[PDB]
Parts: sequence; C-alpha cells; structure tokens
Amino acid sequence: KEVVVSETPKRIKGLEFSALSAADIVAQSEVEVSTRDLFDLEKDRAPKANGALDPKMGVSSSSLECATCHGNLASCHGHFGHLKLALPVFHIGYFKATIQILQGICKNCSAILLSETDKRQFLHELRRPGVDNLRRMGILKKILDQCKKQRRCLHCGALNGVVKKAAAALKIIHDTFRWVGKKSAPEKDIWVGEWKEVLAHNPELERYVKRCMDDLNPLKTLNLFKQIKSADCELLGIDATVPSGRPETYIWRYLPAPPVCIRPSVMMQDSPASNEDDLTVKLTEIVWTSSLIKAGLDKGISINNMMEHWDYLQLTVAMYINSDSVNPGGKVKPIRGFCQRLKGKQGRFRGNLSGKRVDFSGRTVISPDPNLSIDEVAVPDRVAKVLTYPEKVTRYNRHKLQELIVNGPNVHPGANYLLKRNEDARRNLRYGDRMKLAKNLQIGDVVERHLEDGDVVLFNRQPSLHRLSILSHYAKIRPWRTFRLNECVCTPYNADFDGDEMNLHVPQTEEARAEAINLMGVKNNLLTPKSGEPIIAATQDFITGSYLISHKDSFYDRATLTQLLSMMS
Amino acid sequence: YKGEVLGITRFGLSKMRDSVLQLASFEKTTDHLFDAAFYMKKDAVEGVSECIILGQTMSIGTGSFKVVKGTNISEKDLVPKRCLFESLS
Amino acid sequence: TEGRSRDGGLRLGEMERDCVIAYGASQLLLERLMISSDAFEVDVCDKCGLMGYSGWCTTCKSAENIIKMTIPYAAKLLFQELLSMNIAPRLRLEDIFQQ
Amino acid sequence: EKAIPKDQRATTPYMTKYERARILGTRALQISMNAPVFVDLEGETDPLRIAMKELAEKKIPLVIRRYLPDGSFEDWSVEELIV
Amino acid sequence: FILSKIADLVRIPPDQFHRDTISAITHQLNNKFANKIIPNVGLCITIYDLLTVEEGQLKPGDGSSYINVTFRAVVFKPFLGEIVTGWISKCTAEGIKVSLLGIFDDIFIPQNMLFEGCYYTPEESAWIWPMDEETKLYFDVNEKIRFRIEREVFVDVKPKSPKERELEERAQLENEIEGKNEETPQNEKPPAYALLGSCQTDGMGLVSWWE
Amino acid sequence: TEFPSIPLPINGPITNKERSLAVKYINFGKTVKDGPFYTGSMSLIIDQQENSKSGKRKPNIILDEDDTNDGIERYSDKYLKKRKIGISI
Amino acid sequence: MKVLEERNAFLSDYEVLKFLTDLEKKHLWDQKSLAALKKSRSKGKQNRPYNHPELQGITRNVVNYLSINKNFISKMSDESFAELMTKLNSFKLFKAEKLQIVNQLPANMVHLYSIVEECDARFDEKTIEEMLEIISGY
Amino acid sequence: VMTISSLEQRTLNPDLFLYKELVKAHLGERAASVIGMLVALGRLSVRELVEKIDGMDVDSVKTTLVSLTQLRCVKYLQETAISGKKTTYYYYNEEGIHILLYSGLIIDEIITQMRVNDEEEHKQLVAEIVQNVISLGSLTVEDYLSSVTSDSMKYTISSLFVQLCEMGYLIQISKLHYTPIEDLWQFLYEKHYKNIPRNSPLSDLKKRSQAKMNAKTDFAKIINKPNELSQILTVDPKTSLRIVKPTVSLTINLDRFMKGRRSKQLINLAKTRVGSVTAQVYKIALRLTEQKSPKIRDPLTQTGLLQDLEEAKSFQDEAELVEEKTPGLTFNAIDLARHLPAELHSASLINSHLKILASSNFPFLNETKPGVYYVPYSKLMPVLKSSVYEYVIASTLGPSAMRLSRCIRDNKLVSEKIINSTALMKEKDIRSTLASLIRYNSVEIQEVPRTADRSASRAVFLFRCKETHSYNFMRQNLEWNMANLLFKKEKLKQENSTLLKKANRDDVKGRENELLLPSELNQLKMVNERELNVFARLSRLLSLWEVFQMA
DNA sequence: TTCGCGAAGTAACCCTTCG
DNA sequence: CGAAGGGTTACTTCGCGAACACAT
Ligand SMILES: [Mg+2]
Ligand SMILES: [Zn+2]
Ligand SMILES: [Zn+2]
Ligand SMILES: [Zn+2]
Repeated sequence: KEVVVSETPKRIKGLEFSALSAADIVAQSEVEVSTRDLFDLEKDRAPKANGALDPKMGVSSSSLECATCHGNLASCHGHFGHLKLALPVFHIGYFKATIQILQGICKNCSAILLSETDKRQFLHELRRPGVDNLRRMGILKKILDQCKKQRRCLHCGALNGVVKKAAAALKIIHDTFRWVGKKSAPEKDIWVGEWKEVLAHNPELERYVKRCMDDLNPLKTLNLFKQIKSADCELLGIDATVPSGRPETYIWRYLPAPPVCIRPSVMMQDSPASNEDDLTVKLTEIVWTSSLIKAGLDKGISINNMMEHWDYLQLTVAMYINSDSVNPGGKVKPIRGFCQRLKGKQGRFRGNLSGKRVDFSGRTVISPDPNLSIDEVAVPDRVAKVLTYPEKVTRYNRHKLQELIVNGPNVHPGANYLLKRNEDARRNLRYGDRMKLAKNLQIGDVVERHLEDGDVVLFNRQPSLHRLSILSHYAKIRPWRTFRLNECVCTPYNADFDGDEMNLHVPQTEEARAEAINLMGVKNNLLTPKSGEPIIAATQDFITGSYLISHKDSFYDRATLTQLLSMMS
Repeated sequence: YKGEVLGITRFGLSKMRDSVLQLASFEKTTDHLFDAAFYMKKDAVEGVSECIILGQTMSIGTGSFKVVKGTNISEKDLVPKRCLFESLS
Repeated sequence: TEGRSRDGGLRLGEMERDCVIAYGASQLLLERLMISSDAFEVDVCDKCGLMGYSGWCTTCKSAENIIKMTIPYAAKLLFQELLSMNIAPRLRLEDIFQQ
Repeated sequence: EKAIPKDQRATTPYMTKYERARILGTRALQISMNAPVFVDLEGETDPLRIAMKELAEKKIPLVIRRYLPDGSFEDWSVEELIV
Repeated sequence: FILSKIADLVRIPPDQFHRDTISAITHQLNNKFANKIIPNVGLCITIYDLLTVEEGQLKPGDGSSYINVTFRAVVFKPFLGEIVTGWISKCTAEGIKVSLLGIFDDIFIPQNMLFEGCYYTPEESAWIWPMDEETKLYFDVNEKIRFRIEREVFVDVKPKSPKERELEERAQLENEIEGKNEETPQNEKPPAYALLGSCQTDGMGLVSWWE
Repeated sequence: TEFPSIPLPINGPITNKERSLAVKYINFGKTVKDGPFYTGSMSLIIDQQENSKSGKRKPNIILDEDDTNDGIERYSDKYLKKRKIGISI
Repeated sequence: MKVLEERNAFLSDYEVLKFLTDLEKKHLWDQKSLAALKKSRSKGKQNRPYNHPELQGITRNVVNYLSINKNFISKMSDESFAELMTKLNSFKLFKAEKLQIVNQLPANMVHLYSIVEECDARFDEKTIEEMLEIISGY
Repeated sequence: VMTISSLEQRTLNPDLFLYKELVKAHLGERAASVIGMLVALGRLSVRELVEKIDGMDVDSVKTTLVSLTQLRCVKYLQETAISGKKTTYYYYNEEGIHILLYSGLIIDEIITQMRVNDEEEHKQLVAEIVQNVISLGSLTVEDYLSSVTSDSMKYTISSLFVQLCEMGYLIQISKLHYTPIEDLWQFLYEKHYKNIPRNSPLSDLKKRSQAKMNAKTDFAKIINKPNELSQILTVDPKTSLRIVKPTVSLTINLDRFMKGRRSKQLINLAKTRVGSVTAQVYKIALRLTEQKSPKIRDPLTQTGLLQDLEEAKSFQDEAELVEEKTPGLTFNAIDLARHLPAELHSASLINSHLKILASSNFPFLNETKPGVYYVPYSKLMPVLKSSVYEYVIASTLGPSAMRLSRCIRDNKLVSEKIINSTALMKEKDIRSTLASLIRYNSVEIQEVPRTADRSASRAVFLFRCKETHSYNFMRQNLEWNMANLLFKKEKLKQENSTLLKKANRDDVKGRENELLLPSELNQLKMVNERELNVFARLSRLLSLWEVFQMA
C-alpha cells in the first residue's frame, strides 16, 4: 500500500516538429464527428449532443459540465475530434511542398528518378555532421534541379515532363509530352492511337481541346504517394524513422476538429442565442458536403455534379485555413481561421506571446515635482490602495504585518487579502473578522499589503525607443491623484509634462524585485549605452538658475548665504 | 560571419536561424510553420525569442549561470562508510 | 481584459521586451510575461510528447510517464491551434539537475 | 565536463553585476522563506535590505557556478569574489 | 531484511537551514520511505546512513537546496525460502489470513494441500486437521503460525484513468446512509507486496514435513 | 466493420495438402528459433563472408550453438537439487 | 527511480536492535514519556522532538515482533555475537541457513532439521549435537 | 478507442510492415531492428548504425548481423575511398528474406517434384535434407554427413545430394551473386573505362557502343556462371557413383523454384483455358524445360539501371532472341517420362493423341505460335497479369466490375455516352460501380477543359485505364494483407504464452492423458485451430501475390 | 490604392555531337 | 557539315508590410 512516488521538475528542451498521422488524429478521438452535426442548437431548449460542439469536447459556458473533464470554462482543457471524409483533398499549406515530392519521382513506378551514384554523392553531403539550414536548402535545391531534366525514368520505361499548377484553382495540371517531340515515344504512339478512336464519336473537340494531358487530383496522388519508397524518401527532405514521415500524411484523410476552448460564445446583441464562431459555421458546412459526397456513390447523381460537390469540398476546407480564396462582398473576406487569428498585429506570436496584457499595473497623467529624490517616484494614495504586494510573514514581518492587518483595507498602511498556510482560498479583509484572524498569523501566510514608501516599482513610457524608457525607482505615497517625479530623469522618457500619461508596473516576487532595483534602477543607469554620456542631467530651470549665481557679480552676505545653504539641502 | 553580405529582413534572417518559432514571429508566420514540419526540423530551444514563448529562464544576463548552495560536509561523516556490517552476518 | 470600463490590465508591447533584455534581467521576464499574466499548469507526457488532462495521455493511453509543469496559456492555446491544422509540436523534457 | 580544480582558473576573479543582482534575489527569497540571518539586524523588515547587508558584510553562504561554452563548471566562491 | 542502494534527489526547505546537513536529509528521506514501499523491492523501515553527498544547487523559482544523495535503507524483503512467524486474526471461507505483529496485514495463504481440510467456522474453528491417527490438533486464533514464503512477484498494478477514477464519486454517492454499502470496499487493489508459502510446522513446534 | 469481401478463405484446411503446408510452416517456425542446428557456425563464415567481421572475431563466431548454449542451461538442473546459494535469478 | 542494487549486503536481526537503540533517542520512550505535560526542559520548553506519525508508529511496532520467543531482541552483546559467529563458521553451512540460524534460535533438534535442509544426507550425526550445544546453550 | 479494426497503422509503411516482421518471426527484436532499419534509409555502415537504433554498442549490431550473414539476408559492398579506410555499407536482400516466408512450400512441393522415382523413403529423406539446407544459409557435404552414423543410409544420402544437384536446386554459392547487382555492373564499368583510356579521336560513341556492349557480353556470361560451375565429380576410389565434392558449399539457387511456381500458375491457367485432356499433355510437355537454361521469370539481371535512354527495345529484342532455340529439345515427340495411364476416348498413344497440344495454341492464349516451339513464355506475362487481375476485381467488386474494367481497355479515353452503347447498364449503373471502383486505381481519369475556372462544365472526364499503376497497387494491397495476416499470427502467439512453454517441452504423448484440467484444454485446440487457418490463408495467398511481379 | 526582393514560368540563343 | 538535344541568361507575374495604445 501507498507505494513510493517521486517526481523530478523537468525542463522543456527541443520542439520536434512533425505532422499528425491519420492514426494519431483518431487517437485523440474523444468524440466521433460527421454523422449529422446539424444538432448543436437543437429543439429541447438547446443543449448539444454529438454535433459540431459536444459536452465531450469541453464547456462553452459556466454551467453544463463536460463529460470527460468534469469541470467548466475555468477547469476544462479541451478535447479534439476526428472527422472522416471520403474523396481526400490537398492540404492548403502542404501544396507547394507537395510538388517537390511529386516532381522528383516517377509517375508510373513512382520511384525517385536519380542514379545510384548520385544518391551516395548527395547523401555524403547531406548527412555530414554540421549541416546548416541554409546548407540543407542548398543541397535540397541541388537534388531538385537534377530531377527536372531527366526526361525518362530509370527502371520503368516511362517519360516524365514538367509538373506545374493549373493556372496560378487548387489543381495540378501537368504534361509529359514536352522534352522529345519528333521521335517522341511509344507512349506518344499509343496516345495518338487511342485518340483516333475518340474522334469518330465526338468530332467537336478535334483541334481546340486536344492539347491537354491529364490532371493529378488528390484521389490519385494519395494512391501514388503510398507507392514511392521506404529508403529513398529521405532524399526528398523528410525523415523516415519516425512513423509519421510518410508522404501520404500530407493529404487530408482524417480531419481533427478543434475543441470549444478554441471557439467561444458571443455576448450582447442577444436577439439570437449565443452565436457560433466562424470556425463552427465552417466546420458544420464541410460535414454536409462530406456526407453529400459520400452518400452519392449508391444514390444516383452524375459525375459532373459529384465533381462540383468535391470541388466545393476542396475549396471549402482550403478556406478553413488562411482564407485565401474568393467566396462563390459580404465582409472583410468574411472568414477567419487558424492563420488570420495567427497573422500579425492581432495574432499569437505578435499580440499574445510576445506582447500581452499584464495585471498589477496602472496609468495616470504625469506632473512635475522636484522635491523627490531622483530614485523616487511618487504614487497617489488611491493607486496604492489597489496596487498590492505579496509580503509573506517570517519573524520580521510578524510584528509589522499584525499591526497592519488590523489596520484595514481602507486605512492606507493596511492590507487587502490574506492567503493562509494551507492555501484553501484568499480571504477578504473587508468581510472577515480581522481580529481573531489577525491573532494566529502562522509563518507561511501570504498576506498582501498595500504599496507604501520604499517599494521597488517599474515605470514605463510607451514609445520605447531605447532601453532607458523603462526604469524602476522607489515609491512614495502622496496627495492629489497623479504620478509625479523629478525633472532630471525626464530626457530618456522624452516627457514634457504636456498631458502625456505613463504606466506603472509593480513586481510581485522577491527574485524579480531584487533585480529590478539593482541593475535596472536609476542611480546605476546614469549614462547612455550608445555614447557613454550622462543622459539624466540638467533641464530648463536647472542651468538658468545655476547661471545666475555665477555671473561674476552675485555677491552674498552671511544671511543670504545661510538661507541658500539651508534651502539647498 | 555567414559568408555573404545578406539582409536583415524576412529572407535575410533565415540564413542561420534553425529556431522556428523565432522565424514564425518575424514575418510570414504561416509559411515558416508549415515548412518546418515538412522538413522535420528538430528546433532545440536555446534562443531568447523561443524562451519566453515557452516560459522559462534565458541564457543571457542573469540566467547565464546558476548559483549553488554549500553543504558543509566534513570528510569524517560520509567519506568513511559508517557500516556496522563489516562482516557478512 | 482590454481597455477601460470593463477592467484594467495594461500591455507590455514587443518594443518594450526589447528594452528589458538589454538590462539582462532574466527573472523579470518570467514574472511580467508568465507569472502575472497567464500561468496555467498542464499535464505533458514524456515519450511522444503531447498535452493531456488530469494525468491521462489520451493517445498513448497508459497514464504512466506524465510529468506536469507550468506553462503560459498563450503557449498552450497556440499548440491546440497547431494540432488543429496538421502539425504536431512535440515537446521533449530534460532534467534541470544532474548537471 | 567536470569541474576545474582551484589551482588554475580562467575567468576573472571580479564580481560581475549580473551575479550581484542574482545573489541579492536568491538570498532575499530565502529570508522570505524563513532562513536564519547571519548579520545583526537593526529591527528592519524588507529582505532586499537584509541581503544587501549580507553582501556588505560578506557573510553569505552561496557559491556561484560559472559556465563555459563547452562546459566545465568553474566553481567560484562568493567570499573571495572582490566587488 | 535486505540492504539496497537506492539513489534519490532531496529538496530541503529554506525553513530548516539551521539544523545539521545530514540530519535534514535524513528527515526528508523518512518522509518518503517510512511506510511507503518501493515497487518490487520490498517494504522499507528506515534510513541507515548517507553516502556521496555533493553540492546542493537551486532552481530559479523555489529557493530550496535540491541536494543529490545516495543511501542504503533497511528494507524488509525475504529471499526465496525463509521461515517467519505469523499471527492469525481473521479466517474467511478461503485460506488462512495472517500477518506479522503490526507490519503488513495482507500475507494470506491459500489451501496448499498437506492440509486436506478447509472450512470457514463450523464449530468456531478455522480448519480441521485429519491426522492418521493421533494428535488431531487444529488452530483458531492468535497462535504461533510459522509459515514459509514464496512466489516473489508481489505486483502487477498501476491503472489510472479519469473516466473510472471519477466514477468513484458514484461510489461516494453509494456511501450514503444505506448501511450495507458493500459495493466499493469489497473490491480493493492488490498491493505491491503479495506473499504466500507452503505450510506452518504442523502446527507449532513439530516436524514440518518437507518445508 | 465496413464489409468488403475476399473470395478465397472459407472451407479450405479440410484437405490434406493445405494442412501439410501449414503444419510444415509450424515445424519450420519451431525449428528456426534454435539458431545453428548442432553442426554449424564453424565452416564457411571465414570463406569470403564479411572479412572485416570474420577477421576481428575469428574465435568469436562460436557464440551461437545448440551444443553449449543449450548445454549451459541444462547443467543447472543438478546444481540446484544438491546445493543452494542465495543469488538472484 | 534509479535503483543501483536491490541488495548490497543483506543483514541479520541483532544489529537491527543495535541500530534501533541509537535511534530510540530520536523516538523517545517512557523514561522521557512523562514530559508530555511536564515543565520546561531540554532547552525547548517541552523536551520533545518532531512527530513523524508514519515513522513513530512503526519504530515501536517492529521491536514488538523481535520479542516473541525469549520472553519467559536477544540479551547478548557484541563480543558474544562475535564469539558465536566465529565458532559457527567452522562447519560447512550455506549462507541462507546461517542467516536462518542467526535470525531465530532453535532450541530443539527438529527446528535445526527445518532450517538445515537434507541434514541427514549431507551432514553427520556428531555435528547436530554440537550445533545444539552451541546454539541452545545461550 | 475501438482499436480492433487495425486503424493504428494505416499510414505506416507497406515495405517495412513485412520485412521487419519476418525477421522478428525467427529471431526477435534485436535482429528485426536492423533489417527493419536498413530498409528505412538505404545502405549504412556499422559505425553509423549504432547511434540511431537506440540499443547496445558495436558488440551487438555486429553479432546479430552475423546471424543474418550465415542466413543470407543482407548484402555487403567491400570498397575503399580515396582517403578513407575500408568500409562495409550493408544492404538488405529481398529474396533473402522471401526465403523465410517461402521455405515451407519450397520443401513441400520439391517433394512433389521428386515424387517420380519411388514412394516411401524419398519423401522423408528430402524432407530431412532440404529442411536443414534452407534453415542454414550455406552448408557443405562433409559437415552434414558427420552426424549420420550408418553405411548404406549415408550412401543413399550421398546419392540424393547429386540427385538434387542434377535438378537445379543446389549450386555453389559464390560472392558474385552474394554482392549487390546494382553496383556489380558499375564495378564491371569503371575498370572497363580504365581498360581503354587511349588518346585517340573517339567521340561519345565509345561510351555507348564499345564499353556498354563489351560489358554486356562480359556480364551476361558471368551471371550464368553459378548455373553450372562445380562439375568435375570424378572421384573414383571412394564411391562407384557420382559424388558431390565435400569442400564445396551449396545454396538453394533461388530461381528454379520461382520457375516451377510460375509454371504451376501456367498449368492452373491452362486448366481453365483448354479442356481437361489438353492441359495434362501440356503439363507433361511443359514440365521438362525448367532445368536446362534458366531465364523465364526474371526481370533481367542488367535491365535494372540502364533502361533510361533507348535500350528497352533492345531488351525486348534480346529477350525474344535468346528466348528461343536455347530450350530447343524435341518440341512435339515421345519421351520416357510419364504418360499418365488413363484416357490421356483414345486407346492409342503415339503421334495421334500427342498432337492435341498442336490445337492448344491456335485457340485462346497459350501462345506458342510461329513455327514449332517458338516464343512460349514472352507474350503471356502482360496478359497473365491481366487474366488474374480481372478474376480478382470481378470476384471482389462484383460481376459488373469486369464488364466496366475491360471495356476501357478496348478504347482508352472513352466517354459515358459511348460506353452506354457498349455496355447494358440501365441509367446509373455505369457510374455507380464506377464510384464503387474509383477509390481503387485503373479508373484514372483525364480532364479536357479549356475554360477559366470551370464555367459551363465543358463535357469533361473521359475515362482511361493506366494499367501500370493498378498492378503495382494490387501488389501493395496483397503484400499488406500478407503481412497483416502474419501479425494476426504474432498477436495470437503473443496473447497466450503462459500455456505454450509447458505444452511443447514435456507434454508430447500424454497431452490427452489429463495433464491439463478440463477448463482450458479447449484453448489448446483453439490456439491450433485458427493458427492453422492463418498458414492456410498464407498458402492460398502466395498463389495470388506472386503473379503481379513478372518481368 | 503603393515599393522591396525573391519564388516560378517561359523564350532567344549558343555549344556539342551524329551519321 | 546541317540538324537535334541540353542548357544560361533575359522578360514578365504574385504576395507580403506598411508603429504604441487608448474609447469608439
Ligand atoms: Mg507631450
Ligand atoms: Zn473538458
Ligand atoms: Zn519510373
Ligand atoms: Zn503521449
């Protein structure tokens, strides 16, 4: 009973990139999608059960507990779901790199068109220890140029042309009758022999619609990417010892659906119900097309209508990512998914990972005050009531954080919250007993006191050109509600007391508070880094008062001198 | 140091950076992630751009080392094996 | 939340984290970007590293080698966006100790 | 990979300002977690000011481990790093 | 009673930096190997001493000395054949269920003939001894059972799934004021120490025919 | 699930020929997990078969047999019935 | 967790008590059991150590098992253990039966038959009485 | 979560899924972790082998490959660089691991090949000889005969050695077919340009006419050397009969049994092509020419890496040139082999009943047309594929599948309007069985359009065949079903291993004499019932997989 | 409704060899 | 010596960015 458990606080090293195989999409398969999915807002006062959103893929509200993570919007992580679709479809991101596999191999035997000596001559340069990414691009371009000029195959008896796009929609229209044109091929002979039989039945396209070779649709190249190799697909650039490095996982066969943590609900304008995400509307749209393309095998409707439905499928799922297509004037392209919420100026790498909104802050208009020390900012007595520092109690705090916890959240040398030793929750001092609660006060409580004089606190100016726009210097509790500081430290901020307001962040842990003042404070950063000149120094009323004491004729008595030396210090 | 006079912009940055998420935040954030999983890039995280995305300590400035607390172990407590089973009983 | 009259919470831009790197203070970037804003514990698996729930791998369904650690929520919600399209960001784990 | 013996050392015997602010932080974090002080305090709070007095009196029981680009762990002691 | 060489890393809080170094490591190792058993190594008792203790280093978020030690521990694990004294307290419809005096109460022995009779409690007696044709002595309670031990395997158990571990909340709903709540406690887990043998001396101070 | 069909499978080991091939597959799979068959691994390995491995291990190809590898494990039926030493298996 | 060896040198029963009597100061007994409500002493105002409820409960419950036979834990010394170990190695014995003899002391002949397997087919009749004279004397 | 349907590895590999499995089936994971590893990135030396398989050091990757060396499963390339040491660069062998899947049927119808002479002792003695031959990779005669301990039985075994050598089943295994054939040509080509570096005004005609053709006539002779080279056998004072040399190794020759299996496939075809009496004399007139000049199956030894410029017409012409007059024995005559005593009404058998095979080539295909015996095995293989391929797709997808798949072969680039005039489907059964077949190959459509973005639908999608894709795809699907059946066998033998270690060690004759209690004894006849069915499916699936990989 | 270089895509033309 | 194949350089098209953050 109660066996030994021991856990090591491990790091996070490396980030191995791969693609999800169809077996891995159906591994994270808590739900099964693409049966009806027009059910997510159903008749019985709108719950959901096996639709586009489920109570097995999380919670989109405060009530309605999830059936896998028994929690809510602040407890559930998220759950994926596979969406099986017939007649597979090109990946819109793996569409330029699909050619680089498919142009460098044959089209009948599907083997790589490359001599056996050049294989070792390329692997000796590619598997060298110490190959840069630029060197890898150079070698993978060097093998790419060689496999575009060999007009025939190696061990199949087949000719190969150039492979390009259709016109710029998401089709691969290539040719093979390009390199040899006079003693062309026996394939040319069987091509013109199986063309004379056609024109005795439909002479409409005898000369205009003749020069068009073939398509290379995803229904065929999925059965051709499976053929390719097992040992010579590393020359194409893909590692072949992890079981997801096969080139047929780059085509949509199974489709993962995102959780409801990705797709939230919608606020006011409550004339409809809780409105769906654009991802919800786009995900419930391809279910109808995937069921329409599947039921039409044993039903009837002809090859042109089924081709139009499959084209609508391949154009609707390729607009689910990056929305790089027209809509056959609704809005600003009317569709955002997975790249438009990741493109810069509103995305994740730009607007949620690098630059993010942070609590324990505040901004107010700046005003001048020369009577501060130069390492002292002066915050008002109401910002300090709502800016709070965790000061845990240990044997020097205990006699001070006990007279302070009876003082109250309203009186300024006081505290707002109090975290206990067992960390059940955070007790409010506004509603608590605050006399019996103030007496015990164990030595691990994380009672959070107001901001007082002597606290390390950052101070930022938003157009931060160089490193001296964010500085940290000590606090001071003052009257009327505006930030105020000296005027010698006013030139790196490029402040002019015009009405320009600046924001102010506080540290919360000891490890960052003890370095915010030590190598980032004002008194250490008196210079600039770019020149070595002192950047915080004289201002306008600093040298014009210093000049009028020294113009060879300011002669002072005893009584004026003692008053000057008294007002100075 | 790379070898050629190259730029700083979105094609001049990709000369040295094997870090993907650093390249997937500079420009063309879509195309750098689809190309890295195609080529099966390893991306050992050591740069300070990819270090605050995953939320851990950098390797520059303060985090360029670590501090170690002393133990004050004498050579008479632990270095002689205080074993009462000197003979197999 | 964003702006005024909902609640506060002010923003540290990309051109501001450039300044604090020049000081060299590395422990202030853990607070002002991860601890204060968005810190969320998560269950990751050791081999074939993905993120689970409540100590469950959900793909290598054994719940044996799951070692939890804290991560920014914008990094977790990035990964559920990357797995949603096609790509699999797999995270490997090493010890901070044993030198 | 292993540590250099103390007979020869390559780096400077000085105290860079990046290990003066880290040792001021990881000592003040230990005072907040109730470590015994080694200096006569004048009834002061704020463990940033206690660890500053520890650095001023040179009575701090820590050891700074420098890292080489190949890695040889170069153990330097704080009581002999001049500042 | 064997002696292992289990190695483990130890974190000490910054509270206890005033005590001795090897006294704070021994205090922390006793919070993990006192009653907690190692999987398929045996049952630990205490820590013997410490060995090869080096510099304790820190992480940037805790401020604790994560010191790295290796040590030997007095762990109770008998080898393939060992005579050991037990005590009977409960006898079900299955075989004899014994234990050491306050050590581990799951050392149950099934039928394992050279006993020839297995009852539950016919005349307030555990089993019947059909001797031929003298000294028909049996055993009921708290008597000097001197069984042998075998089979060495002790463990195959570690499941953990959220759809079944949160199904225990339904067992807590079944833990209501209904008295006969024999749904969840009758199906417990077999621990990492499951031990059995052959026979016990027939019965206390006697011949003990072929082990 | 999904019900396609294969023409061949049912009603075909009742005859003696397919049963003969199947039982011979069982016999080949049972014998092949024995390595060298009591006379082998000695003659033709030096004779132009991987000179860099038949020169570095000239007496060390005799590791696989059924005369000693099936011999050493059959001595232990008698060393345990007469003597007992406490060593892990 | 990395286990180096599952056994280093498996140990006897008597020096477990000798390791426990130096550990009894860590887990104090009825000689200082009256200090649960007494005055200030030991420079702590209570004279008490920390609890360890998962270790204080077992460090009393192990030695209750080690006193089962010789009640009415052995009363020998270290030099007596050395003398009974020196004279025991003169016979060709296996290590397992050495540990089973030094664990519990056989008083009669048939417990020596239960510890020493196939004693009639391996040993002589003069050795058994000498072993009983050495063991059952103390 | 319903992992019963083998969805766990649908995008895994088709080639790794069989080879690593067959290596694991006889030794285990430490041998399957190299042939399954050398099939995933190509050729590799020993130094760059250790750090990727995640295992033991060079002391284990060398030992387990010796077990693959004396089993003939890998190929090595002994060559040096201009500045480096002597490297190894091991390969993987296709037929050298087909032998492990193939050995049981090898011995079991080499029995039927050797059925001719007598009845009782020959079957058991061949089942003792060849079973020990294939279980090793290379053995001699004097090493086998050191465990007989007899005087006349040893004489019978020594007779059967040369009786198996005269058939074409035992040849001397040399290095020249133990070397990779894709680089054995290049070794016969780089010293051949080194042979003539003459300073003389010779154009690129030297690189196509002199060196290429002389390497052809020096390569085709040297690949035919292991056919018959160990023929002296004139040791008189030991035995009074032809005795095989003791210090001469022997292998299986790997290629005549290929020919016997494909001839069995031809006879199984001829049982349906011609009547019941013509196929018997066709068998007795076909099963005698397999032992003289072997080149019937093989995609040719040289055509693997030089058919890139124009040479395919020369390959077909040389194939049909040496394809005749080399087996040129009596084309239609009498022989003292076997006449099958039956009505094989015709109660007279000379020159009148043995002329019925002359009326076997003028009807539907057996294809021995021109003069007497010319071209019997060249123009069958593009249709022997097409005869078996239609009988699988018609027996699987329905009788209306061969009605649509054979129409498009007649006229490629066919419309749906003119296929309605050729077929008889009602209104929509043209396209319904097309959509039921379009997920499989041999449907492959080509599009016409001259529009911008498919405006007025342009009368597009006329159907072709592209028959070179679907044969390879059928071969992939059959090979995957093969290896999946073997993994069903492997999971069956892995499920219950606690009742197998005792059932074969000491339980031989008393298995029915109450050694197992009657609660699980039916599992012993359940682990032997459908494990018999796995090998029966394997036996009846080898007879269909090996038709799609002809020359 | 705009400049910046880097991807493909396609044509004019020169070197090299064949019979 | 005239003609055919391989290959270098030159003319033309697309897309990705365009600064921080507050109140609407
Ligand atoms: Mg202004
Ligand atoms: Zn949930
Ligand atoms: Zn090809
Ligand atoms: Zn996992």
